[PDB]
Amino acid sequence: GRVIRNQRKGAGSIFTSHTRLRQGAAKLRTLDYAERHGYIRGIVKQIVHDSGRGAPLAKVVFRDPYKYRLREEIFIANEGVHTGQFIYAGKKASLNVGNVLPLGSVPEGTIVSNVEEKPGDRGALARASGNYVIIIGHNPDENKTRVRLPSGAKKVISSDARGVIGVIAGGGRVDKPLLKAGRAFHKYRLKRNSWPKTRGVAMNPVDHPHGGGNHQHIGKASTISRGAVSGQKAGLIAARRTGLLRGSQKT
Amino acid sequence: KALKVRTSATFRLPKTLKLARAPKYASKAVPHYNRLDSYKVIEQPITSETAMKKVEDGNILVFQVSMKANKYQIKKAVKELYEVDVLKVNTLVRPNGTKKAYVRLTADYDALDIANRIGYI
Amino acid sequence: NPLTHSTPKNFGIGQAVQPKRNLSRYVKWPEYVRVQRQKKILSIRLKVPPTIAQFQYTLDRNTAAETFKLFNKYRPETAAEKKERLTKEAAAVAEGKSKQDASPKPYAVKYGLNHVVALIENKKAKLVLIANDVDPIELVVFLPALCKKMGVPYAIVKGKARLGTLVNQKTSAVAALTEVRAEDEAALAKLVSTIDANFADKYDEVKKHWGGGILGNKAQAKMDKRAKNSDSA
Amino acid sequence: GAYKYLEELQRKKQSDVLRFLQRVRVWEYRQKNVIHRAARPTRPDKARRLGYKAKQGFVIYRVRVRRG
Amino acid sequence: RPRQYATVSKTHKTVSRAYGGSRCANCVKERIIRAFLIEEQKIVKKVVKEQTEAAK
RNA sequence: GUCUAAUUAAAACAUAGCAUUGCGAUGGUCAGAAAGUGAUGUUGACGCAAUGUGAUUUCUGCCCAGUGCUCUGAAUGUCAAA
RNA sequence: UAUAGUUUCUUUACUUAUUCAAUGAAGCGGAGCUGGAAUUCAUUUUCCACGUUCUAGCAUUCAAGGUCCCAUUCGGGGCUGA
Ligand SMILES: [Mg+2]
Ligand SMILES: [Mg+2]
Ligand SMILES: [Mg+2]
Ligand SMILES: [Mg+2]
Ligand SMILES: [Mg+2]
Ligand SMILES: [Mg+2]
Ligand SMILES: [Mg+2]
Ligand SMILES: [Mg+2]
Ligand SMILES: [Mg+2]
Ligand SMILES: [Mg+2]
Ligand SMILES: [Mg+2]
Ligand SMILES: [Mg+2]
Ligand SMILES: [Mg+2]
Ligand SMILES: [Zn+2]
Repeated sequence: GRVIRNQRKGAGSIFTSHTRLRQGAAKLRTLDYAERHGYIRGIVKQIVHDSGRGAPLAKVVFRDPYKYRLREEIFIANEGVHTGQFIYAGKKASLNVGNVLPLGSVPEGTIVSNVEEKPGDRGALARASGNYVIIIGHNPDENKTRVRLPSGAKKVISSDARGVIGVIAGGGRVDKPLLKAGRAFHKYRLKRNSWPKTRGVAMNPVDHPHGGGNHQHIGKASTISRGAVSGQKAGLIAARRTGLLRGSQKT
Repeated sequence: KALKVRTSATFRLPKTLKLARAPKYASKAVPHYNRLDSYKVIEQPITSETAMKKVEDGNILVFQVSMKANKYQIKKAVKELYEVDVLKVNTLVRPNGTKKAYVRLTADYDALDIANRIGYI
Repeated sequence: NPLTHSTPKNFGIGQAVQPKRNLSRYVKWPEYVRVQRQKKILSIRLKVPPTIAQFQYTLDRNTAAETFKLFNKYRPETAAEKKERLTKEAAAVAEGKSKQDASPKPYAVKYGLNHVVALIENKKAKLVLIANDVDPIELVVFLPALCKKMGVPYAIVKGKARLGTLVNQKTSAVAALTEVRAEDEAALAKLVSTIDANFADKYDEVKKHWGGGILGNKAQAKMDKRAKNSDSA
Repeated sequence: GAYKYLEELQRKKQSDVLRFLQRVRVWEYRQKNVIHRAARPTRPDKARRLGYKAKQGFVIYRVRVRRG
Repeated sequence: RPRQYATVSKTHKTVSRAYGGSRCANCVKERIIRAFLIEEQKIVKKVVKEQTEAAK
């Protein structure tokens, strides 16, 4: 047969991301000395829109403690953050929206975002519009913090890991219908080439496993094992259940 | 003893004594003569009626010129061979692959009077 | 005096760009530097087997200065003095007709590894010096055992470069005295008495003891803290 | 001579001394490049067995090749 | 245009005030006021702490 | 809106909307002969990937025996090399 | 049931192999000074900190100061400040 569309995205020719109008990677500041012994102050200069991204970015300016210089940093803006706001980042910083405290030094129930899952990765969990991580508890010995992620998963991560206090801005974005193929087209014009989507069952069997037939039908089960190979995985991979979700997830 | 103080965490290649060549023997044993002298930048004049009209009217000499020669060389070669001061040089590459130089002399000299000295008019 | 004031700068965390401090501890060194440092680190974090660390115990600097003072009286001939020696010998071959014995018998330090091993096997060696800095150590790991088997006093001394300075080379890796003058045989005996006590008479017990197993600062401190937190009562 | 002892010792590769020394040299050679100049041979007895002589114009290169 | 600023005189590219051809007059006023008042309040924060430490 | 350039412009495809599935990064999907190699990813679940149905309205009933997928592991089950 | 020995497996520990990540490899580890808590049962046990949070300002010239040298002169160096 022929190599199928999902196999063909890994080569990354026309499927790469369109990163022209992106302002940079939204990373936390490097964890150098001040953010693990005291705090460092920076200032929000502007909240800008990032192409390919619903959440706005904040350009925060800090000072270099070792050279006369004005290193700038690109944060994902949390809801309530404004221009001319002083951001405080570090161990001994105050529990206020926009600060970059560690997770050990916040109480339980605290709402944070852009959380390092490992100290020094400079930005992970809860980065998208409206998303946040909840702190649940602490293990001060075995210095660890349990957190609820937006998926519902519970995760144990280092107390030295950092997070921005508050909620990522842009919430409520998926509540509005697009109404238009064109609105979806402009959404995906700046992300990557993954739209429009042709149904495999509307194809020929050379092009897709679900292709073929004198009626449009999948034929075999659309539930594919995890131990299937590239070219077979087209459907519902490793589906524990299937169908309309009737009740609580029981997680 | 004690150790050196280093105010940067970056190690750079030290500056070492770079020797110059005075080696043992020459590369080609005879310096080539001037690859492009005044008798090779100016090949011959151009005696088209169009070009001879430029001589009488514009005080402009029209020369065939080496494709390797530039305006500096053309000016210097004219001043050398014909003992004339030059005002401007204009160059084109003809459709036949040769180079044509329009040399405008100063008002003191007459292209018309030095062309028949060169031996053409 | 009234024109000058005290500014002093607060080099706290969020203030006053830091001054030029000695970052000698944080340098990104070249890879050959890191190789030659982490190698000596690794050769002592590992349990060193006694045939190595038969070395690691070297001649004290005082008796080492003494034995090098001795060996420096018995030094080989340089090219210049060899050249004039053989000019004298060529002159004597014509005028005196000596049987190549116009020059006297030489007393010199015996060097060369294949030479010295043979001297030890034939029991002609009186004293042997062995370098510790040999990069293939298998060249000398067998020499203590051999000197012990054949009854030769050996001393592991610091510096193949010192042995080379002794013998008009850069490195020698070993040296030996097989014949000594009567003016210094007494000092040679005084010296062997001190050396056999330190190397040959302790061979059977240093052959049992494994070396290495040594930790770093940040790990020895973490072990000591754990101990004294466990050893409270 | 020493080369005989070297030869019979290099054959005892699973002895404690030689497996320790292998354990160290395999690290130091892994830190260096895939191909690199060696100042002198690690095994001079073997080298001169194979033809090496300690005079000018003889060279030792050390090279690592991926296994399997 | 940027390269044409090299052909003109300094008077055409600046005004005679601090931060002249870079910052606005009112922005300069604002940062002057801010500097003066924040340094005065730094002095005040200093003497408050100097009072408390002598007290306790 | 799109397509069989040169016999088929359509009810086919796409679409917004709807639903399901996998994945919390030592990860999911995909690539590569290999790699101190890659796309997604200048990404982080309001995300990415894989499917199906196909605006709105009104509804989406019964069957887990079969084929699949998934979840459990104390076992007189079977079960390779070493 | 306990042994001096040989032997498989499970659990745990170490770090130097290996692996991951970051950095223009900047502040690690230990100890000590200083403050606070601290109960001391002799004399000190420890544990916490050990310069910055009204403000869209500024923070750069081996740092001013202090102190010791040189050879005063134009200045120059060291320690401390740290
Ligand atoms: Mg497309
Ligand atoms: Mg079809
Ligand atoms: Mg097929
Ligand atoms: Mg089909
Ligand atoms: Mg069909
Ligand atoms: Mg032209
Ligand atoms: Mg002006
Ligand atoms: Mg057609
Ligand atoms: Mg038609
Ligand atoms: Mg359709
Ligand atoms: Mg991946
Ligand atoms: Mg079997
Ligand atoms: Mg670093
Ligand atoms: Zn302004």
